[PDB]
Amino acid sequence: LLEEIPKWLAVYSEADSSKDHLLQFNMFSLPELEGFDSMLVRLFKQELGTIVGFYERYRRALILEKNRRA
Amino acid sequence: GEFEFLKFLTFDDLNQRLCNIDHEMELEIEQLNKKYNAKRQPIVDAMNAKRKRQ
Ligand code: NI
Repeated sequence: LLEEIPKWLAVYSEADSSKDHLLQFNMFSLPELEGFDSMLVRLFKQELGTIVGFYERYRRALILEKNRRA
Repeated sequence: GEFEFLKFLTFDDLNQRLCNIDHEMELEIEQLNKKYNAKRQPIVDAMNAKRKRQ
């Protein structure tokens, strides 16, 4: 499948650190673990683009509203 | 639409929000950076162990 990110990985990144330790990452091959790592990084960028996109609109919404009053 | 509530703000309130917007983003991004770094550590530690084991 194309650019697949396993659902469990997404859940993992959104959860807290409490049950981190019980991850048997040893069971995976080095390539799969490099896979997981790079997927987290994509997840970061997604969430980052969302954050940064919101603040685009928000800023633009504000300035539009100011001009309106003037 | 998404920001309809801004129509209820005073003119100063709008400026005040425009004042705070950058810093507000920088905090958000920092919390994000911290979040993912701590999520990667387990994986990165494992790879290091694989590399040392083999
Ligand atoms: Ni495929």
